[PDB]
Amino acid sequence: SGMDEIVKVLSQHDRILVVGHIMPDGDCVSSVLSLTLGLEKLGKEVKAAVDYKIPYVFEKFPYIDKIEENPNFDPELLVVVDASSPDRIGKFQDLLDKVPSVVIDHHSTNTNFGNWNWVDPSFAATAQMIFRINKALGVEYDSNLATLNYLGIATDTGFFRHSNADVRVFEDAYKLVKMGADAHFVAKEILENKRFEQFKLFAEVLERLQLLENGKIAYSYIDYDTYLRHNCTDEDSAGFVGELRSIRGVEVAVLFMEFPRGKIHVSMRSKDWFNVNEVAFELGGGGHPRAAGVTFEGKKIEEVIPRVINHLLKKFKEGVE
Amino acid sequence: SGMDEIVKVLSQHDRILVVGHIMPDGDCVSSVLSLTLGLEKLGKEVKAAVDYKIPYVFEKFPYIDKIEENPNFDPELLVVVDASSPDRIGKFQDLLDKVPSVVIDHHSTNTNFGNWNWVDPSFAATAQMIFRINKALGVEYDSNLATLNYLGIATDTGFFRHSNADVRVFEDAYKLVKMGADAHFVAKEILENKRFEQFKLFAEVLERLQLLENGKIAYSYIDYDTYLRHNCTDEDSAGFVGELRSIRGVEVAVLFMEFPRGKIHVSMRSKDWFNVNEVAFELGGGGHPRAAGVTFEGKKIEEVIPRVINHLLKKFKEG
Ligand SMILES: Nc1ncnc2c1ncn2[C@@H]1O[C@H](COP(=O)(O)O)[C@@H](O)[C@H]1O
Ligand SMILES: Nc1ncnc2c1ncn2[C@@H]1O[C@H](COP(=O)(O)O)[C@@H](O)[C@H]1O
Ligand SMILES: [Ca+2]
Ligand SMILES: [Mn+2]
Ligand SMILES: [Mn+2]
Ligand SMILES: [Mn+2]
Ligand SMILES: [Mn+2]
Ligand SMILES: [Mn+2]
Ligand SMILES: [Mn+2]
Repeated sequence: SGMDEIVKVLSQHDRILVVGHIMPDGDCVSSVLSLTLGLEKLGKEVKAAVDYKIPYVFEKFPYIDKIEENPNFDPELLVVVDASSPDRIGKFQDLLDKVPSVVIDHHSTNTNFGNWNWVDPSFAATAQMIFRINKALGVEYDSNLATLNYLGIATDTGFFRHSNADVRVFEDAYKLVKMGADAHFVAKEILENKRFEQFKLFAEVLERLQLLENGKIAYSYIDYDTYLRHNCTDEDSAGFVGELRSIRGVEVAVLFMEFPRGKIHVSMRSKDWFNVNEVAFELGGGGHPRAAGVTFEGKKIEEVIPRVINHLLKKFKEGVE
Repeated sequence: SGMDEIVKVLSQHDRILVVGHIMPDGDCVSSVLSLTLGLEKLGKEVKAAVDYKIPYVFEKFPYIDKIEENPNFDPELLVVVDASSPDRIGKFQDLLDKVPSVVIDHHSTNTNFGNWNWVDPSFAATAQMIFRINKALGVEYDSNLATLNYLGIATDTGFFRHSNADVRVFEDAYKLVKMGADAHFVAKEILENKRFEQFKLFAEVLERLQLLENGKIAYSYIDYDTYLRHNCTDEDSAGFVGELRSIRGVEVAVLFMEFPRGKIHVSMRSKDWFNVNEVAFELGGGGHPRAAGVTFEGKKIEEVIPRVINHLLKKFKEG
């Protein structure tokens, strides 16, 4: 239930599979690799897996190839990081009824689906929890491990810009940089790694932009054919919803993205007060008060936009009251 | 010359004018207001001034109205922050050699134009120097002052993305947030304040973009008439050169900007290794190894662009 019990369970087991969530982000990659590498330094037999393509922005990160898509492994323990429910880990959820499982996560809506669960939403990033676990295990950090652990703290705080960038976040980043974390390398690879094609794709996003409530709600969409027409992928749209929120006067931005055909992810970002986690949660997704998402499969975009935006607008009007 | 001597000079004077650089950035606003408010806590009478319009993105920051354009004041001491040469403070350079002056700056190209000069280019932001000065003066921070001092560290590091964001930068950021600096407020005011016209302007920047040296060099330009066509000013283009550097494979991005008519500001940003301060300095400007600029007036943009590109390509191939 707490960190101490997790540390004991990790110490008790040797053959460990560490799994992150599908559609992985920086915190998923950071948490998976930092924990995997920490456990390996203890002499454990460990593999790492995510049931999803690892985005190209991570390709130069040290040990990125340790994260597998199709591991061949007979683990004694499954460790699930940064994933709020079983569906979030893809095909590895079939191991949950077969292999003892640890959950380490910072989502308030975590269903506590492990045999042991350490869930604390006061952390901005699961990577902060892995940091503390590794230290409690006696893991010695080198600069590569510091860099990998810094990654998740940076990405989940929007590089120290989001409402979750509190004193403990800054303290953790300070400690990791002191230990050799390459903060410039992480920013360059995540933020300064844009294919030029992303600009034309985003212009198409701007052209489709709809505004509601005196400009406080902004939403747009990318259909799958538009991805292909622009030689782009959902890896190319990753920062777009944040760019929509950066428009003056916008309080909540919503981006609907169809990739691949028939799979529609909708990203929600809010600025000052509106809880998008409650909207996403009620729609079957989840996240955090200022950043949340839900994924639909087998539905048509003309049907997804009304359902999401109508529910969003309902809650948004209730919030203004 | 060092901080201790500067602190002693500041303590010896009770009527002080603090001045920042023209075309102010977050570090300028942060350093000017942080030092002004710190000195006021010692009971001194302090005015703050910049000979330029304060950008709209600062207008919700606490005490921003303390920065004046036309202060009426008879100071005993002039303190110039974050400014590498007299030209950089506009009309307040007329006070040099009339009011004893202190320079506090982090530019390697600083000409040492004060009576006392503490210049240390190892700092990512002048705001870090002001933070240390306020602590040495015995100032106690509240959350508004911490926010004001955090601002310059954040903007001069590109919100912790530039290569100057070292352990001391993160130590200072941590200590200021511990004292109540509102890191989220700062990021939203500076970065989430974009006019729609800003996106239309950037599209024409993209339409003019050129890549050189196999995609390692990116440059574009905005002429004055294009600002007017999109109902924009230099405030709207402020983050554009950073957006050009974020293109994959680009090592140096350069943006030529004519605003107002007949004034050309050339902005440079580099990623991994190219010393743009050398290029800008040799052209009459200055800055840092990864961020520098130069301003021309009375020159034609069609003659400025080829000459600057020519010099940049020469320096790029050297080292
Ligand atoms: N399909 C989903 N189910 C549950 N939570 C999600 C989902 N998609 C996104 N989230 C959460 O929302 C955050 C950001 O939203 P997004 O950018 O839309 O993925 C993530 O870091 C997750 O915590
Ligand atoms: N006219 C100028 N003279 C000297 N340095 C400049 C000038 N303009 C910009 N810089 C430097 O370039 C850096 C980036 O600002 P800019 O290139 O103006 O966006 C700043 O930190 C300044 O030190
Ligand atoms: Ca669900
Ligand atoms: Mn995640
Ligand atoms: Mn996370
Ligand atoms: Mn999350
Ligand atoms: Mn400055
Ligand atoms: Mn500065
Ligand atoms: Mn400067």
